[PDB]
Amino acid sequence: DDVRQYVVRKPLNKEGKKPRTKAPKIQRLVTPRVLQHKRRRIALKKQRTK
RNA sequence: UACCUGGUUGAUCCUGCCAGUAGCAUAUGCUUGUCUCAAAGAUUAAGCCAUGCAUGUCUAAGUACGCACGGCCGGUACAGU
Repeated sequence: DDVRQYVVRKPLNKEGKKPRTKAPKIQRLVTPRVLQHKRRRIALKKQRTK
């Protein structure tokens, strides 16, 4: 399942500005950037053996 | 700049020390217009200390749900300060 969309949201209300909602940055999500760092980590091992 | 002078006797020649003469660095007295440098609670007590200051620190790159401030609307991890 997708871990996004199920994340809890916090509503903001005050007399001045418009309503808003907040949610946190997610800390173990395995995005494409995490996978890209894992690929270079093993490309450096191959270069040293050559 | 490798230098001496007064003082023992009625007078002389010596020994020998006292006093004078020049510099240096601590205190102290009288006196003082301009201008460039600049030592300064070591000496006695490593004695006793009111008050203030004398050591802090963030980048594109460890952790941002602070309505704290904010955008054109939306969290697509999640904007931005």
